Amino acid sequence: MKGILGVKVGMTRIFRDDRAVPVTVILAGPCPVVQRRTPEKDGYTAVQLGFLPQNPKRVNRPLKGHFAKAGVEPVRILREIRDFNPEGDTVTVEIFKPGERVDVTGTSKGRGFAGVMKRWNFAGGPDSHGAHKIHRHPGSIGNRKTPGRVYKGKKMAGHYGAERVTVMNLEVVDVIPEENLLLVKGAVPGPNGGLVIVRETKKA
Amino acid sequence: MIQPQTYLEVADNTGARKIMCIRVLKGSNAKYATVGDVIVASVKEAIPRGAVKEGDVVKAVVVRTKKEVKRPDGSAIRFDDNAAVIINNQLEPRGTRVFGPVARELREKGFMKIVSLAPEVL
Amino acid sequence: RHLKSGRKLNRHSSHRLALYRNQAKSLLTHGRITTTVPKAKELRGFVDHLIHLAKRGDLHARRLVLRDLQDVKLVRKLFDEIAPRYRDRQGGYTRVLKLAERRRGDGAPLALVELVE
Amino acid sequence: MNRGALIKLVESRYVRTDLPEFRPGDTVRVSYKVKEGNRTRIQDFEGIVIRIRRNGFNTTFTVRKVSYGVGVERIFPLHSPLIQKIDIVQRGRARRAKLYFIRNLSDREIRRKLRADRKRIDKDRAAERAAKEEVQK
Amino acid sequence: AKHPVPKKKTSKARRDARRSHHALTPPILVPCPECKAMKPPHTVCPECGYYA
RNA sequence: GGGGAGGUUUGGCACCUCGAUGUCGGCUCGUCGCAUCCUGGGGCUGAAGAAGGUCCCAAGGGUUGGGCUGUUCGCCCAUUAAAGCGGCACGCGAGCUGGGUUCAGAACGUCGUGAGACAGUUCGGUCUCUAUCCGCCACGGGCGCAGGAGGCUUGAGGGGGGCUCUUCCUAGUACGAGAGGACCGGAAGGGACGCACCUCUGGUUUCCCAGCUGUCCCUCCAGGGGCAUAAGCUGGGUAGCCAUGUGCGGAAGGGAUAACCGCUGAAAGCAUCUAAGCGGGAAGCCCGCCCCAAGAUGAGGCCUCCCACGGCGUCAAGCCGGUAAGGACCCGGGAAGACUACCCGGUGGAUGGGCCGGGGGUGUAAGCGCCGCGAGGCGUUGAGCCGACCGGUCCCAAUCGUCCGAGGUCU
RNA sequence: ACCGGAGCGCUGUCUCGGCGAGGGACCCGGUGAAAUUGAACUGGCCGUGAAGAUGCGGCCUACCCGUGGCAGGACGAAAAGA
RNA sequence: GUGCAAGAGCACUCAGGCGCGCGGGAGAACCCUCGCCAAGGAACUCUGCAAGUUGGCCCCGUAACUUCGGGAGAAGGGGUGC
RNA sequence: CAGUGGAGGCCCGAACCGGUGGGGGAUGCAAACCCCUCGGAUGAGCUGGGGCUAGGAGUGAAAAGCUAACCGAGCCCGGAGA
RNA sequence: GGUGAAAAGAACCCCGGGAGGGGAGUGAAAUAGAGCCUGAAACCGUGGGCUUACAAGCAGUCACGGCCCCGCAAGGGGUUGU
Repeated sequence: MKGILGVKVGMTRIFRDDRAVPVTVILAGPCPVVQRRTPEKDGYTAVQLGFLPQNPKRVNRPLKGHFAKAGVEPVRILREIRDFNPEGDTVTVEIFKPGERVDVTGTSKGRGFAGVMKRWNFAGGPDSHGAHKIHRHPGSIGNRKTPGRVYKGKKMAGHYGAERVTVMNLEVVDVIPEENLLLVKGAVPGPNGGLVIVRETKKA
Repeated sequence: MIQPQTYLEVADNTGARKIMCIRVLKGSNAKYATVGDVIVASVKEAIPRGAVKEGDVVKAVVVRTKKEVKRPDGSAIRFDDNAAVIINNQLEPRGTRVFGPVARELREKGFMKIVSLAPEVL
Repeated sequence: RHLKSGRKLNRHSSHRLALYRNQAKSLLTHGRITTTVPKAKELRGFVDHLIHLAKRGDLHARRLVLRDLQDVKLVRKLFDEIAPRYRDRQGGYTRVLKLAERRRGDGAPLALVELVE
Repeated sequence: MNRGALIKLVESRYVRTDLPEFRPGDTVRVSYKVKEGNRTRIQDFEGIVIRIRRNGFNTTFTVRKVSYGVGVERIFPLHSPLIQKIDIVQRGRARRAKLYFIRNLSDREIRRKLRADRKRIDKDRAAERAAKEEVQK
Repeated sequence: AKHPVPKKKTSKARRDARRSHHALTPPILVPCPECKAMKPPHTVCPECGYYA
């Protein structure tokens, strides 16, 4: 279960042979295996990658013992790829040959406290012949007496975005060891300058 | 993008000179159609003693359109009118000499005679 | 959800546009000005443009700054005093110190708009 | 990391150079690579440029002609490996960036709205035939 | 008056209950260098001033 | 001719409700049921193949756009895998409509001397800004989790998802007299819906750029500003937010099964899918996927950092000021956001504002010169203007500081 | 400005919605109402009960307190049923 | 007062008089009012309800029918600035 | 026939008089309002002022409309503590 | 409708622009201070004792326990966890 972290630098498009491949750009600047997880004394297996260098100024936290324990320059962020044990060093982009397909998680664009019409592509009402106080309204929510309650999780107006999301089976288009960049297929959640993990895919 | 109600032309010496869409053959419930897609449609005008008459419920393939297709090569293409050629159910174009620009797509959809006969597939 | 961009204001288009101008005029007359944190923070930017514009000379820039302010005699005060004192200083032609007294009867926060010296 | 933009210009190597300058409002053709079955063409697409929109890479102009009675508008990325030539065919005084209006009067009304910049032409015939003498002798 | 209205007087205990977070957090201040007087943080206040 | 089941139909009884339980139909939002419209799995067949008939299993998902009609219904039209049926106060009027219907006007046929009347028709006809409680969708504050901290996680338990067409190879082979035409496995496309994305396409883009009328105005010419909407008007538009635009997903596979097909095999010298034992078998069930998640009061785990009393309480838990890790305050701000919360940052600083460069948008500014009686035109000019985007620069602004926070019960 | 049927033009009526502007909404300061209200310490289901229960029974899920929203229920309010 | 065929119309503006006796910010849903929109163009819906198109003037030209007035601004179309 | 001529419960459109359609408003700005649209606009026109007609009575281009903000019979007092 | 036996109606000082209080003083009484005798209930507050953040409700009631409280003692009250 390979796995590497990065960010969302931005996206454009390329041309493969003669056809156009709309790509997005991920950044796997060398990642330090910060701590691992042996069932021997953890309960499972997983390697926590750290990311993005950091001046020992905000590192004043007891994390410094933690890095100095793993002989790791003090990063700014770190998470766990599941059951991904490489070797005693650090993971580049060398992990993903061009062509390989990747699963790509990420946190979505926060669309404030959004409306039903937005959240759940609801229908709301007619811009036209009556009511003119429901044109983006939800409609009815329940029934008469029985039941007399509302279904736990009835699609209603709330927050839309800022949630964990994954998008999968993506063709890694190119990989730039020379400067640690990752080409994919374009559609990847989160804004630019956005943190995102990427791992080998679920196909078999 | 042609949808049920849309006024198409007639890229050929078929008889009809203007048809409205009736249903998009595409899916079981596709929203629209485009060049290379077929639709059941109604004839809303025709030259006298034409092979087709008015009111004729026809099957017609789209040759041109007012919403650009996207070429896998990042390019595009869009004409000034929504057009059609009427077709015998084997999907064979009913007119003899077709005329009016058409879309490179048709060449990948089994419709040779339309583009063979056609003047400029663009 | 809005703001993903970047800017602020309350008032309609042509009001606020005047607002910044009726503040510029005062700013560029009294030198110190004391409104509300927001207006202040906005005045900030606005005038900085003009000042930096008046750091340039040619009659075109003048007419361009004369396009916001209106008194042709005020603009003279600009190209004939202010900016000349802002040579060897690239940008940052203003300062917004926030005061610690609110307005009575609307608890409005206050501040200062100073031509930095 | 400090260069969110320069990272995609690291990608930028799929970018052309030989292609001529061609601001919007002059007739220019562009030989295009297409597939007639399983071979390759050079489809001569000749028309007036109706809109260029810029973006370094993936920046697109859009030409426009009148193929057999009816009008058309193909799109063209400025950096697509599917463009052999692109011989412009006459500069044109435009006076506006996005000239969509020509849609509703392509005819002997256009021929009076886009004369020709007898200005850029000067540069051409000069620079061209004059750079020759510096490349011949 | 129209449509929605209270079905029950609010039990005092529930009123005084809804008040929970009414209380107002007193202003944050700090001594200043200039004078021995009290100021809000990041604010220029009388009996003192600043420097440029 | 008999026996039921259901409680969708027309009724029956008049039990709750007449100090009020708003009736039809549609829109929105659905949810549930299986007696299944489709897709998956079977038995039989009067099943060659293809196709279809009937019974069985099976709600997981799906169940079209119009013509008419107030309609539900149905008829028709073009499709479709299918265009399912019912429950939910015939779901849903403190959600919307108000066509229908049950008001006052009006007329028609009609009964009535009549005034009027008609489950007969026709035109018109006032649906109430403010949610207490429950329920619901979101967000917090307090406390809790028997040292106090920062970071990363286990996933009990939930939710989401689940669809499906066409075409080419295998093969024109089994099949069939032929027409027709497969199992099976394999491969490429498409609809619809979902999730995210802004690169392309395409919308907005509110003062980004220019063009224009009228007017009043600064200052007379040129140059400009106000107003014409809360943009005067038209052409055009980055970022952002966006769909028609781009990527992805529905799986694979493991296991337990439904109907069903079977091995061995008694009771019962045979036989039997069964009573012992075993194997195969659905889009359904359980994992799998995605998201939620230790208020999982059963409050978890992992790594790292701080670490005795400093004073009253003898005995008891406690109580007081200072502290450690660190947290908070405040300020500067964010693709975070109603508030709050969340996140980066705070002079060790690029955090906004400014300035510059680049991008991009507008499309040759102003001024001056040349030509024309002139409106103009040409150049100097891709000029001048130039939000958001991509970077840099300490000029301006987050200066200074306050508070809080371990002393670690017992077996 | 009667009621009905159709055709052209044109359109956010619709497919299908999107973005934007302003006034509210929302947060702070001043001001500060209302119908209603037996009392409340007011959850889910299947029952049950005058036959449509937060209040009975069994079972289930639920830490305390709120803020912005929805309108299914409290046979919600209103008017001693037209 | 100026401009538009005219005007007590409209737009701006004289003299004159006002900024409507709560303000500050934030820029969620949702309501109002408003601007725009890809392709389609009544598929919406009880009904093109609404909105939108069209509009001013001068000119060309104008059907049925007709009570010989009308129908007429039928319809369609051209010009407008400097 | 042309000219002159300037009739009309004629025509477009302000004032003025209306209130058609839709939207808002619904403890409203308002116990009938606001905006967009719409109708007449030399007549059976609109309107100021002074005057007369009223309770089974008046007025009524007729709705049973109006008669001091609810008129199939006003309001107040009274029989009346029907 | 109500001070008081009598205005003896609070000099002066203090904070405060005022209102209004704090001392001093009048009076037997000022918690008789001026809409003021008496001062009830709802209702609003401040301090203290008990009590509550895994808990399901017509709120009460039996039972026991803890805490707090008057009492030599036995006991009585307040609260309320199960």
